Amino acid sequence: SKKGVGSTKNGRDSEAKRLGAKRADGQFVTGGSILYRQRGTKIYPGENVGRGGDDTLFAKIDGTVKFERFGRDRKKVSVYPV
Amino acid sequence: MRVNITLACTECGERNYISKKNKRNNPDRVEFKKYCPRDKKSTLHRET
Amino acid sequence: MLLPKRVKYRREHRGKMRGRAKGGTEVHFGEFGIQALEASWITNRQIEAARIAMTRYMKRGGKVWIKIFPSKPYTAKPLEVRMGSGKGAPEGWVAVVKPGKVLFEISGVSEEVAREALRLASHKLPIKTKFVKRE
Amino acid sequence: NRLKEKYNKEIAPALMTKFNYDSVMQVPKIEKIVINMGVGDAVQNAKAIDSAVEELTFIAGQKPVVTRAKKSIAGFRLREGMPIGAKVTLRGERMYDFLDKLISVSLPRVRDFRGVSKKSFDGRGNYTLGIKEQLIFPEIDYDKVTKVRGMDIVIVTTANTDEEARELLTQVGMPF
Amino acid sequence: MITKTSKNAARLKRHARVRAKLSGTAERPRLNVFRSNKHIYAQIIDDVNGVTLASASTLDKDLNVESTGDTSAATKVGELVAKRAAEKGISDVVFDRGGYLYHGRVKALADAAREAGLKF
RNA sequence: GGGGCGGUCGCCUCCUAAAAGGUAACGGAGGCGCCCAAAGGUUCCCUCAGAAUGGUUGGAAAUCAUUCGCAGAGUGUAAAGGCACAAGGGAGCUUGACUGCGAGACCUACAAGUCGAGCAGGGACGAAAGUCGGGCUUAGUGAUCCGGUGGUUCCGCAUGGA
RNA sequence: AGUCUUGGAGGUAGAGCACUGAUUGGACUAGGGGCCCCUACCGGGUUACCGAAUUCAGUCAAACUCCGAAUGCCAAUGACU
RNA sequence: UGGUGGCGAUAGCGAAGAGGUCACACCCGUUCCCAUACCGAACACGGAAGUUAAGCUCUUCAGCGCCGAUGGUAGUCGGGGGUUUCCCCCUGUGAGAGUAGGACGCCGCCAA
RNA sequence: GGUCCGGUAGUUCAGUUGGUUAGAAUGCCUGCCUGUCACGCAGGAGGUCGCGGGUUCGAGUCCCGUCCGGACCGCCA
Repeated sequence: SKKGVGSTKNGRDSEAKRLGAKRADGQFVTGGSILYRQRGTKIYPGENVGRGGDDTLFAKIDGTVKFERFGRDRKKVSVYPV
Repeated sequence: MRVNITLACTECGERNYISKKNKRNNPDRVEFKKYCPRDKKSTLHRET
Repeated sequence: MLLPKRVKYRREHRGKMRGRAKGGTEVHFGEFGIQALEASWITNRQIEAARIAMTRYMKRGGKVWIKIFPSKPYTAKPLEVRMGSGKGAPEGWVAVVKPGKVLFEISGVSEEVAREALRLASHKLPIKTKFVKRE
Repeated sequence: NRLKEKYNKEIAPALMTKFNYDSVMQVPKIEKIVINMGVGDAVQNAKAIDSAVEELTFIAGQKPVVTRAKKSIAGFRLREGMPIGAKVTLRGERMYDFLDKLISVSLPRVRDFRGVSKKSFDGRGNYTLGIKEQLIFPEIDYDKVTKVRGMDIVIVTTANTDEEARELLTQVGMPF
Repeated sequence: MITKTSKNAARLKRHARVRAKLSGTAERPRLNVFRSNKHIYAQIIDDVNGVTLASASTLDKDLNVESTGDTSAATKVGELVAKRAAEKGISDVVFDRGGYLYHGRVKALADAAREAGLKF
């Protein structure tokens, strides 16, 4: 014999997006390249790096990338011209 | 409800801009001032 | 029969057990206590039976301390069903007990009677136990 | 004005000697006298606030502001956005001109009067009145009055404790 | 007493707010103003090295007036700081009100600097 | 976890997810098929929820006054990230909720999706700096074909028109 | 490409209560049962009989984290392979 | 003593105590610039009567907050066993809530 | 065991959708009528919405779970 069950109503989710840093500390970068595809201001932009409409960080001037602590807890990206 | 609308102008017939609007909040034929391309300057745009 | 009066979710992972207990490894409120030396689950029925076996025997001698709460629920699919197609309904509450945790503690009672009474209650639990006393 | 000159001349020296403040300007001072209006509207009668505003303007020296209710509450059916109450602040020469009317004519003109509330203080020199009638000065066009609701009145001082303010109000001229 | 916040304390928040957007780099320094009750100070500052270039004040050791704090003093000190920039000429600066409102003696100072020729 | 019946079919948030990213199940929890002529842009100015105490109509809460108060409150909405140097709240002006674009880069089987400094034409805001190519960031939406409507300095079967 | 060195993001194991919840005892009291009377209990006197709020101590969490590795991953520098 | 920057609060919060001729700040009154969705506290306005009371600036302190390796452990990379939902041995590696204590400020440049 | 319905005055049904109002007969109570009763005529009270939890300025009327019943399905070897 058999018995019936159903109504899980949980098998759904968003086709998840990619979030991470795709330039390494010390990597050379070119103007307009992406540094960190955050979602929300997880790490604020420093000099020469902008802040996109979707909270993204991009380098304005080609050079070398560097991460560094901002204040007590926060971080910040920067690009140091070579 | 929000309904699509296309913008029009008296300075020149050729107009292209589109927008959204609520009938309840703006029953009246709305006006905006925007840059027309073919007139190459800013003008006052009505809707159709 | 300790119900948690409310819970954030009624289903969650069974989890795993590793290492000694995080806290409450020794007697803290009573003269003497009982400790579990392996990891396992402990459920409402177990704590209730052990509590009664303690207090009903001990009568007016003193008070008994319980350091356990079955905040964790555990599920079980309905009887006679093909597995899968949704987690089963919850029907019991359980408390994780890693080794080293002291379960019950006694106060205001002579040593020997507490010893033998804890021995009596220990048979209610499914777990090898060791008698333990405050330093 | 009258009172104020008197405040400079007699009051401040007297209580400065009575409390021994090393610095003279540390002496307590009335900072503001503020009016609050409240109308059980939620709206009950839209004209109620639209009457209270321009009667309170006559009561005070200048126009009040309609108070914007903070959050909605269905207990009174008070939706957030329907105005209730009105406020007018007074200070400078105006506060003394107001206290003049109050102490001299208003309180003695109440339907009945005994010494004002004994312990209305907050704890840190502030002090409040609840007066039920609008009969504050006798030349209001008093026949106009439909609703009898009086005023909520708060006097705010630079006092840091209740005792000094209590003492000050005495020679300011408030009975108790 | 009633908790009255310091006027300078309130002003500092506005000054930090405005300073967040700009600052005076090399060959683009920043002007600054103090609008004290009794005096007016002006400063030309280079942020990155953290040092000033030239300054001016109502209580400068010459060209004094009985004003020493009014709009006339603001105009005079403005043209003074313009010269103080002139000798080690910079010719351009980023204006930065000291968390003030651009209506009064600050406007007088700005007008003086502009007419003297410090191109904002 | 044989079929039938039940349930589901696209998109968005989190956990499962094993400290990069990615990662399934008829696994565990929610939401979307919009809304906003201001809830946009810009300049300027502040600051919360709750609590205690006095105050009437009026209490547990209406509206006041003091004090405490790192965020408990808010952020159009569902979760997360992040926000009191505002991204939260208020006022004036305004329509960049622009056109032509776009060095580079992310994401990717393909189709698509995303960010983007910088240039030119004209603006809006502000004295200026300088900001503005829609919402505080992520959902609020679909191929091609065919047809409708507007502009066309394009072609239009001998030529001129259609 | 591997390894050595340097620098990065990353919040798991672990640990913990600083937040969100769960949660055990002591102290304490607001407020409730507690009958008597005066009586509309006005209030007193009222059991630890319950009992919110705080503070001392204590135990938990995939959708809690003030913390946080080992590894893995992304690069730079040079050195050997 | 003022102004204005950088530094992780080792800078904060508290508790006490000192200062002001000059500097600063409270103060004085809205006459005209400007403003109070009501107001000269606030915005600006033009002085200088009196006051260090507060702000601000200095002296002191471990009550709170903050910072903080040493040896332990728990965990764990890589090997090896065991009666194996889980335990144990070896090369490293190294938790944090705990104390050793640091700290109730350090660097500037223009005006005294 | 699954899917779908509902649960309201003492009884029976609207409202239950209109998030912002609890209603209609019967019953019951008082009076009148009749010698008395019954019809009949005047008047009047009631539930505050199965239970628990949650969104919201506001839940009966929205969303969840629990109890209650009622409708349908539970098939192929």
